[PDB]
Amino acid sequence: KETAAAKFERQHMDSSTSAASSSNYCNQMMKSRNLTKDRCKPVNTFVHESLADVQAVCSQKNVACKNGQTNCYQSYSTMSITDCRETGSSKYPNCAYKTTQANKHIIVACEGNPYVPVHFDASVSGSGKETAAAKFERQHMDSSTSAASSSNYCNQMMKSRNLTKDRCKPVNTFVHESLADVQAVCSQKNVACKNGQTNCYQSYSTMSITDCRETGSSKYPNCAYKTTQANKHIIVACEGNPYVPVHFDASV
Repeated sequence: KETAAAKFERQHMDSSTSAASSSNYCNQMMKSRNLTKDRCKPVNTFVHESLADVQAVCSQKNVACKNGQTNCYQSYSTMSITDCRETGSSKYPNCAYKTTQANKHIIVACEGNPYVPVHFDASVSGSGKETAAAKFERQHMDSSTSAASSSNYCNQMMKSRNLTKDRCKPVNTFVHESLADVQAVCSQKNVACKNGQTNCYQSYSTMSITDCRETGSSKYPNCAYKTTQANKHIIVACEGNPYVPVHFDASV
């Protein structure tokens, strides 16, 4: 009795190779992964990243699924993938595939506790205007973990969230709570923002957060950060309809 999570790993995870080696990669992989047992599965994608990196996508950019469901997520970073497309001459049981290597953003459907990938929805190339709300989630939300597990957390997250692309963002906080919990802050204690505007809100409760601050010797493009885990109230600026966070003002 294969779990949906396990099925996704069998069909879409290749955490053993950084990329497709041979034009026969798909020919071998589709067979070994049982995607040609009772029929030649026409098309399939394998992801060449750690299971951790792929599972992490479930806490990244929320997008509508092709089927209309709302539990799809697009990766902030492009990933190494291999598309497998059955050839025209392919004929079961000797299923034959065209192997195609690329680096694209992936979109996966997520379910469960833990919240993990259960379907592969699409791949995307990607300018791309970001809503203020989406930017807040990219810069300040890390629902994938309850706290920083090591001192390298910020080094990795500041990079993976694209906060070091052109320069090292000196200071940044990630919040380890549900998006619903953070969005609820916009209906809590109204306070002034640092800038004197009054669309800021302090969370009634303390929250698990990770403070990232560039070290004194950090120099682009070699961004280095000190990681500090804490439990503090957060203060966010909220805007729009739905009324959601668009800036991280402070923690207290």
